[PDB]
Amino acid sequence: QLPWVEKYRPQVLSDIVGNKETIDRLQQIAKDGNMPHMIISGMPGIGKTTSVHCLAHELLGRSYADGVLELNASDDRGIDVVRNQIKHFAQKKLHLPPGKHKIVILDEADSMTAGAQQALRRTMELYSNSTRFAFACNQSNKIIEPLQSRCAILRYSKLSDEDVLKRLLQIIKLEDVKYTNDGLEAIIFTAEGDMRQAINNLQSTVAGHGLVNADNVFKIVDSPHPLIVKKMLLASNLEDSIQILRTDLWKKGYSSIDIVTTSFRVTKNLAQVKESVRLEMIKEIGLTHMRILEGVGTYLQLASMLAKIHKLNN
Amino acid sequence: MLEAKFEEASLFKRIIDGFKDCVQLVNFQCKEDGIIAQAVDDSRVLLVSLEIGVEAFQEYRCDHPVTLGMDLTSLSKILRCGNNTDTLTLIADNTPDSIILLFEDTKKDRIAEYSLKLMDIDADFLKIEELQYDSTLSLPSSEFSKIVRDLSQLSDSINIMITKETIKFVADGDIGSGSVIIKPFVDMEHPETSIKLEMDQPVDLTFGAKYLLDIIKGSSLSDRVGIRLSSEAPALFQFDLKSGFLQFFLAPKFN
Amino acid sequence: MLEAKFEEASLFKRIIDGFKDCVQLVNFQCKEDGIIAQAVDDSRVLLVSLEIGVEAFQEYRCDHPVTLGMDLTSLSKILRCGNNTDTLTLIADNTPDSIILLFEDTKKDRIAEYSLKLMDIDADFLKIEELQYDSTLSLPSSEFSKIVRDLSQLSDSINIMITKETIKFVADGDIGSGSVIIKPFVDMEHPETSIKLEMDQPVDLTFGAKYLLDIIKGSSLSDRVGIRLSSEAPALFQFDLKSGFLQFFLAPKF
Amino acid sequence: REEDKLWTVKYAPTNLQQVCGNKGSVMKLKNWLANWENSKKNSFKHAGKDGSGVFRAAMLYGPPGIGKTTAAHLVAQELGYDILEQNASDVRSKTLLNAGVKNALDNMSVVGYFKHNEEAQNLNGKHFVIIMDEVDGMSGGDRGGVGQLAQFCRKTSTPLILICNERNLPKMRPFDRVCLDIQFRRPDANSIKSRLMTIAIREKFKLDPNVIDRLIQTTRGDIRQVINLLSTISKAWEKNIALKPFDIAHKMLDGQIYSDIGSRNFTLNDKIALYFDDFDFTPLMIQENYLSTRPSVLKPGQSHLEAVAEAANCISLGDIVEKKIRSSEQLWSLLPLHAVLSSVYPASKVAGHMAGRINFTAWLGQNSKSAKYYRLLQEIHYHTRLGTSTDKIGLRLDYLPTFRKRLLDPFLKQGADAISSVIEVMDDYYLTKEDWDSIMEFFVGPDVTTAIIKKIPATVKSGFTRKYNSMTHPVAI
Amino acid sequence: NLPWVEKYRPETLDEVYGQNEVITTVRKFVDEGKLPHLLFYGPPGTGKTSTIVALAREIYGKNYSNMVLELNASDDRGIDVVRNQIKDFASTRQIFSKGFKLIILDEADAMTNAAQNALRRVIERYTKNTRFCVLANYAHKLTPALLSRCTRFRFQPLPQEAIERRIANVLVHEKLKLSPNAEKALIELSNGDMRRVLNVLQSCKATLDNPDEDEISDDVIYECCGAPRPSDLKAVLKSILEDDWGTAHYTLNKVRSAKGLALIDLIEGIVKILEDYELQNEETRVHLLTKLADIEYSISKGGNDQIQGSAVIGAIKASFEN
Ligand SMILES: Nc1ncnc2c1ncn2[C@@H]1O[C@H](COP(=O)(O)OP(=O)(O)OP(O)(O)=S)[C@@H](O)[C@H]1O
Ligand SMILES: Nc1ncnc2c1ncn2[C@@H]1O[C@H](COP(=O)(O)OP(=O)(O)OP(O)(O)=S)[C@@H](O)[C@H]1O
Ligand SMILES: Nc1ncnc2c1ncn2[C@@H]1O[C@H](COP(=O)(O)OP(=O)(O)OP(O)(O)=S)[C@@H](O)[C@H]1O
Ligand SMILES: [Mg+2]
Ligand SMILES: [Mg+2]
Ligand SMILES: [Mg+2]
Repeated sequence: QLPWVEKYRPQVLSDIVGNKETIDRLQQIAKDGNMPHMIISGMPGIGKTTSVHCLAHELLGRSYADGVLELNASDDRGIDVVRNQIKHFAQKKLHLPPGKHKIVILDEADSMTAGAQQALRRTMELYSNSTRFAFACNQSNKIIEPLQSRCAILRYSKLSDEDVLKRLLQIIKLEDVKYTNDGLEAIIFTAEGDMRQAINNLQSTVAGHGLVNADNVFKIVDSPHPLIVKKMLLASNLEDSIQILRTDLWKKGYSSIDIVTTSFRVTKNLAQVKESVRLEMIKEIGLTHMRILEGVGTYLQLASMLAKIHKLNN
Repeated sequence: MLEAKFEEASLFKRIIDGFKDCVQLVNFQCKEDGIIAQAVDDSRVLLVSLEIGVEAFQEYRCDHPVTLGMDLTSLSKILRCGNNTDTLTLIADNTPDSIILLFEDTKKDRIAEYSLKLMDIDADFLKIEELQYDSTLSLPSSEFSKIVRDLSQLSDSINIMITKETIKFVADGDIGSGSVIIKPFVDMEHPETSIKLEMDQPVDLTFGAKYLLDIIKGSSLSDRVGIRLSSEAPALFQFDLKSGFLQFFLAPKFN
Repeated sequence: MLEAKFEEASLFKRIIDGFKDCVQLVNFQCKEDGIIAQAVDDSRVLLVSLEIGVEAFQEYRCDHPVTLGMDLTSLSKILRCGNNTDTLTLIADNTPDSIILLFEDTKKDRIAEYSLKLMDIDADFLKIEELQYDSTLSLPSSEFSKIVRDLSQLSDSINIMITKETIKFVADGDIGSGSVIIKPFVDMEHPETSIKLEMDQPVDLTFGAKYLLDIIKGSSLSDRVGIRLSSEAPALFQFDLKSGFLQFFLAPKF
Repeated sequence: REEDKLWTVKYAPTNLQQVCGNKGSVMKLKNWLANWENSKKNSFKHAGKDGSGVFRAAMLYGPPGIGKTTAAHLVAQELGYDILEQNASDVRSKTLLNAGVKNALDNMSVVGYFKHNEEAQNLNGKHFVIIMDEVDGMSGGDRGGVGQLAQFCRKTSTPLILICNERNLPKMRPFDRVCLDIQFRRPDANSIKSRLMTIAIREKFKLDPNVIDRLIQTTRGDIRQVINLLSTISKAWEKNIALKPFDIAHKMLDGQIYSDIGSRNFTLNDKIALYFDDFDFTPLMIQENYLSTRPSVLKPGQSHLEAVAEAANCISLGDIVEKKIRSSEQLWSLLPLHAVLSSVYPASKVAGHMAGRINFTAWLGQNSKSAKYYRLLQEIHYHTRLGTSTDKIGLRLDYLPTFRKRLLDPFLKQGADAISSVIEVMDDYYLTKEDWDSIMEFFVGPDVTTAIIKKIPATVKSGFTRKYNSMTHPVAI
Repeated sequence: NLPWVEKYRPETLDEVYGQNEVITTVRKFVDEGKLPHLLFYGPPGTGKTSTIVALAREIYGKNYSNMVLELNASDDRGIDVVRNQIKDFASTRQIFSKGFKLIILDEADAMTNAAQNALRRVIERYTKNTRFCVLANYAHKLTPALLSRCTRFRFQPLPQEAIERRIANVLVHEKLKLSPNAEKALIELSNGDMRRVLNVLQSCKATLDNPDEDEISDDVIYECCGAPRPSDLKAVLKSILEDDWGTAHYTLNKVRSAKGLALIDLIEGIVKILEDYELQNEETRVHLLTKLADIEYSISKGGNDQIQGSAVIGAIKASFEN
């Protein structure tokens, strides 16, 4: 057994799909060599760590094992570490090509305490001749102001649907698996931009049910079927919606958070109703979501949400 | 590139242990004459110079001059490995990114090879020129270390007075004061206990206690330390070696 | 029921100081053939086992085997109070709920009597499985201790390898690297300074540094340690004893 | 090398006439460092013409990336001194501070001596300038660092220069009066613009002044951020990496997007992805420029004002949602909802044609100003608590209107002989001159004091300063 | 002396009830030997811990105490735990055994984002030599990466057949008499929670074990569990619907004060009863549901209880007028 996400992980900078201008910027950086300190921010599962890894690889060639220091969340990153080890690595001697430099890749930089982030300031400022820092964070807000001022900020947009679709087409072509278009559409709907989660769900579907079909996807994801949620939200009589929520969703043991999230994600794609009604239904659904997240996930809240949605649609 | 072979494995160990407390990173300038290395303190108050000539090396090539920037903590961790009966060998390839330390036993085939990653230090090499010091004396390092450890326990400033063929150490602390008077004399029965003195002008200087405590740790290389004091120049402490020397330049305090 | 006399006092001292740090509570099983004990660390990597027969003692008498579970910290604390010239004796009676230790010198009537409390945790799992090992060797404990605490500063993973008549210890970290090679040789002047080695097939495998530092602390027992290395099998570090042994089973890494 | 260095390091200043902005603070620091020797000769008791003779050490503070470290290093090197620098990447505990720097407090340099001592250039070559940088960044691993450094601020014998980012932080309280504290401010747009034009001329590439102004607005004045962002380099660059928030604001406020033909071509998912494009600046931009557009989506019978009112209501709801989100990061799942409430719904309500130009959000500057003034008011209350018996909020609300009538009102009519009375008044409350300026800074409304404070002759202010530097009554503990 | 929670804990696979759908696939996984990283999530009191412990015991037998690391919640939750304990347990090998080691974390949903990132990195590192099985109550409080790296399993609540079989089993090994309506009330209150059933059964046992043979009526179960009675619920609803303000207010106050009930379960039972009425107008249901949800959300923050009770009465009386 082998996770398809790891097996088909991009190793060259060109294999990464999605953002085009930032990938082109990184390509020009790897072609030139003068790479500055950079923070990379974005949503989870969109190719941040892979980007900096392929960048360092293409930059250092046969020197990745000597001039690259990677620190993820599983390693100790305190004050003692950033004071001793990072400083001793920045001062290391290494004969590199005239364009290349050493690389310190700090992943999940938002988890590093402020006291540890304060010490890196002069360490990364004084040794700018043989050391360039690359942070990979989910939130660019937990990084202190001096660090944000020093290094350039690079935001990664969420993945669109055509890019994930092309990546999945490449994967299934190189894997020789049977599929149907509605199955790919279900994968796109469930992934909501997470390329890693998309590949993982596709591999799980292929390994469990063989044929990639919407029924098997919605069975393996263990989430409320979008069709039944659409039927519940678009019903005419409120009693019908309440009965559907009672006997189909609430009885099977679905979590209220899952119900609300599926209703949100289905109302977003309901292209039959107008735009204002969609926005207001999403507003009520989000109000119910915030109410549930505050400790009260009672069925009464979902009933009131359905009542408000029916009153709005009428 | 270079290939140096020390006679004993303890010589370089004692050398590095002499000034591993006042210096953290150091540059070693390897020329055809030998090894010369200078380093400033972290507080920029105590300069350390070290010269080991070719005579202390069993074999030494050094085709062309080179610089090796290295730490003293890792070097002290590595040099502590070898036993007494080993032949330390320093090796550095062309364009060195590291340095090899070989420990070969004379009667056995137990070879212990270590590697050390060189550091990058800007070469702010400043030149030293021979100044005519007013006071130039020399005394056994044991008594000097004793007086330093004695006076440093009272205050944080040791005052040295040279006047009328008399050495005077004094310290004024909060819990009291302390003073020590030394008169020069010669001992034909034991030349290793004889305080020399060549006085030209009465000198009065004041140094810190921490710097003196760090300097006196080098009393294991030689047995007679020389002292050169001037009215306006930094004091010079010197420990001679069978093929070189170790010099501590210490700057006085203010009035 | 249980009367065990020691010939000296420092023997049990070093026996317990051998493995004080790796495990906290241990069960001594005393049978007619002597005292046996086995324990595992909380991390479940190193297994300590000790066996001592009826030859190193002076007067040993027991009717039926008995188990006593005790904490090594307290036993070391109480044992530290004994001199080197006393004769330590352990006595136990029916329904043993407290072990009774007695120090006494023949020329100085100093009755040092001490009672301790016993624990009750017991998980034995005694197994010895592979009598044939790919590589075996025996070397003075002093040299091995020097090597292991010399290469422990450079990294945390010491890689041992037995090639053809070439024992090699490697370490690689951030401050540099270290490689120690030793070759076997038999010295007729002193047998305790020889390097014995037998190699069926070449081997190479890594080990944790802290586990080796904990194992090496039992070097005061003997003057020559035996190492047995074999792939896909736990390595054995054995310190012999006049009437037994103390051996550590260690698990390799990746 | 020549092309391997960063743009911040290669284009760093070299003299004092290249540091853009804050000329007054730089000149004050230079004059203090120059006259430090004369003040040391007089036992640090005669404040000479500037009230900067009694202070042993200096303290630099301000926003990040203004030139604090550069200015300090340059004014230290220009006078021929020798720089001893310590920063946050060194363990500045109490014991280590006692060991290392305390010993080197009054000693002379060895590198400064052996460097040059024969030519009569200056007598201060051997002396030290101890630069304690990033004093605000001392973590919990430096025990007693602030107290020991405050003690070092006194009983010293060499120029000590402290650098921090937030001076009014209560942790920096032990530096109340023992150090001269000059303040760096966000440089004016003209100086940063001139520096950018010089750098671009040297690098041989031209930009539009509108792009320069937009960059200056985006970075909020951090010159280092400006240079680092300019180093990334034209329409594609500004439109995809640098000025993305402006593109988001322009696209989300278009009228043709929310029309039926337009919405079928650009569905709601594209708008939510447009929000996620930059989920830190889109809500602020939308709140900034949502009520400056001529609409084209108004309902049949909806005016502009009620549409803007509904948009602001939904904006407040989205702000509540954002507070709930940032209160606990593990509620990441609430980000899509905050997309619709904060960004998408108001824009949809009031979409149309942009009237003028899209301005950057002004909430960041006002928030920084409000935080600075809150800290200033807390610092003033810390001094005046012993004689008012009022809350830190009621003070600004009630007392200060009367303090204006007491402090500055005499100066406009009595001229320059009422100095004794106002010093007597401000000494019953343990008030100082910096506190006086801070008090006068707060007066918003028809009682604005920034125009009148400069109108008065400079001779009166200088006399007030020199007379106040003589007498002091600050002790109450 | 031991609690019935532990005494009646399933020692094997066949002793878990109402989880056939997951038990078959777990048996396929164990006899195939391809056991992947698992995520057991679902409502509490279902059998996740029991299932995984039984599977580990079946796989390892007596060596279960050697290659199974049972971790728990915070227990001084620093990054040191996930960085050292799990990391060394996964990286270091085992002695006198064959196979891959197993680490099972109890209620691993209380981990922060940084802890979850550390744990997913550890899982990605040693995914070849060990298998992780993490437990959770809500599958939404976990990072999507950690969720994707493993395979999910939702433990649906126990149906009537399984819980009734367990009642029969506990009646075999215990000398107890239970009325036909007592078990009905027990299931209606359990909501599919075996743990609460075993909690309440032994409490009522110790309550009415004078001769070891009394009949456990429904009233004592309701008193030990603290749940409203359907009779009181229907009486309060009828009083609010028909009688005037003073009378209905007095009845509601007396019912919620003489029994010790909170307004939460009152509203819950009242809306559960109102669910199945034959309403004429739909605006009635709309207003009823909306106002009662508002009352519930306000009660969640602890206001003046009498005011919310009067508001409940007012909303019920004002919605039933069309
Ligand atoms: N643009 C992309 N093209 C192709 N594969 C991608 C892309 N983005 C992500 N992937 C896949 O997703 C896997 C995981 O991506 P990562 O970069 O490790 O996630 P991430 O960006 O670091 O976000 P985190 O770590 O969850 S905060 C990669 O190994 C790829 O297989
Ligand atoms: N006035 C200025 N004119 C031109 N460049 C400047 C100016 N101020 C700062 N810089 C640039 O910013 C770089 C470093 O700025 P610093 O002054 O060191 O930052 P800082 O003031 O110390 O703020 P911190 O310490 O990061 S909070 C310099 O190398 C210049 O490239
Ligand atoms: N399916 C079941 N069959 C039999 N007894 C069960 C079952 N589920 C729960 N129990 C009983 O309830 C006790 C608690 O079970 P656990 O597995 O610990 O609960 P859980 O479902 O894992 O969720 P927790 O423990 O509340 S986080 C067990 O010791 C049994 O006595
Ligand atoms: Mg990552
Ligand atoms: Mg700075
Ligand atoms: Mg459980």
